[PDB]
Amino acid sequence: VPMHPFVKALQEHFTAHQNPEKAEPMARYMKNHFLFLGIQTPERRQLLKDIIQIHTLPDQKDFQIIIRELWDLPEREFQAAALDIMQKYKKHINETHIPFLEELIVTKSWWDSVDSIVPTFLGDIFLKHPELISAYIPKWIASDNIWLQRAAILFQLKYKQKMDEELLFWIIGQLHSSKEFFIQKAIGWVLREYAKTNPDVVWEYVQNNELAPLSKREAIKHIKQNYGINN
DNA sequence: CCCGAAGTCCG
DNA sequence: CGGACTTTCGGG
Ligand SMILES: Cc1cnc(N)c2[nH]cnc12
Repeated sequence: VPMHPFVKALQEHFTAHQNPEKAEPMARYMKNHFLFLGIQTPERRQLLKDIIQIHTLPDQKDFQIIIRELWDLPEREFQAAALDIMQKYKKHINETHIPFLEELIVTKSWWDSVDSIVPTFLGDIFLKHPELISAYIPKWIASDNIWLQRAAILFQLKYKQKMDEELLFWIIGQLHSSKEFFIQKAIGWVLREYAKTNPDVVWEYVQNNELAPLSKREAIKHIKQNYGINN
């Protein structure tokens, strides 16, 4: 069974505009975990738009198939394009897609893909179906996979006043001893971001609970101005 | 335009 | 460690 014609077309069109000179520093930026064609986002989005204009967006029955096929291609631009395409099918994504999204998180994993899946797609799903959080978050925290652990931390990133504070701090407490940069930094990020909504609670949390130095520093990057730095 | 959100380099 | 500074992306 051949690849979907939409994916074959995208592959051909992206490859025709590859830039090996840019691809080298792009690959180094991602610590050489991926091959790159060398196409940056504004052009990549236009090339995708070209293929949609010519071929039309594939029927929804093929949505997951298209995403997986792009996920399996070597160059990182194809996963970036897959995420652009998933945004176009956004109105069709629901709680039944959580395992599909899990699998994307733990394949071809790095911060660029995981941070584009978690606070947006998963965040939206768990906002609508909070009763399902406990069907996934404990497993993710207990996982060997740091990207699932990061997912547990960041799915609430954009919740603002809908933040479940008790949940947030419980998750952070479970992971606060991790020596993994991407976990320490995610804790810092979600605290920094939530501090834009409720700075008092974040300040109290970081002053009174154990965190990695990186996590605490990133959490209070802005709000330390509001409280001051004691002698 | 602006600002806020990985990377290298250097005490 | 944490500050100084980098490019790229998203959004106001
Ligand atoms: C994630 C992130 C944070 N700060 C910056 N200055 C960045 N530049 C590119 N990505 C960045």
